[PDB]
Amino acid sequence: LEGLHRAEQSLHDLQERLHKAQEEHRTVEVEKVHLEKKLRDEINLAKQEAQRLKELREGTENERSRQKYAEEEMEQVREALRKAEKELE
Amino acid sequence: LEGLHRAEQSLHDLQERLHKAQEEHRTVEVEKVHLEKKLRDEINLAKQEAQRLKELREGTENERSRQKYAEEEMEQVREALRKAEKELE
Repeated sequence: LEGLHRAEQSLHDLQERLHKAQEEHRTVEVEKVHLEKKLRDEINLAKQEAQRLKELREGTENERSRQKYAEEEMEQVREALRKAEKELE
Repeated sequence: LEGLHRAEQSLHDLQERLHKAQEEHRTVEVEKVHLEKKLRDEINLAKQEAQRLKELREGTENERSRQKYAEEEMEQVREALRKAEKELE
């Protein structure tokens, strides 16, 4: 009698705990799962975008420099072509 | 790069947690689920046994009182046959 009543309170107890944990692994443990994805996707998106930025900055740099060198040659062309024409008064 | 490395720990830390929960869920929540059931079983088994003990002690008690009223009646017979026979001596 006395022995029972007591243990019962520990059952209706235990039973609510297991039900809160069943409330958590479906409300709490889901905000954390949605979030983990958001975070992981944002991070990977950024890592990949910095690899773009970088690779792009590099590409136009090459192009600039190629164009510069072509221009320094067109300078030489200009001067020498003018010396030719001039010499033929 | 600075602000990334930072949140990367954040994503690693949140990832460890989310892995515990899916393990405690599947090994500790499930251990408390066994125990709730056995506690519930034992509690119920004891209630039915108490009722069954009550039902039987009661049965015994009329099977006993009915048969004590009989022994008294048979006693009266014993005495009435005694006097009848005695008076035809």
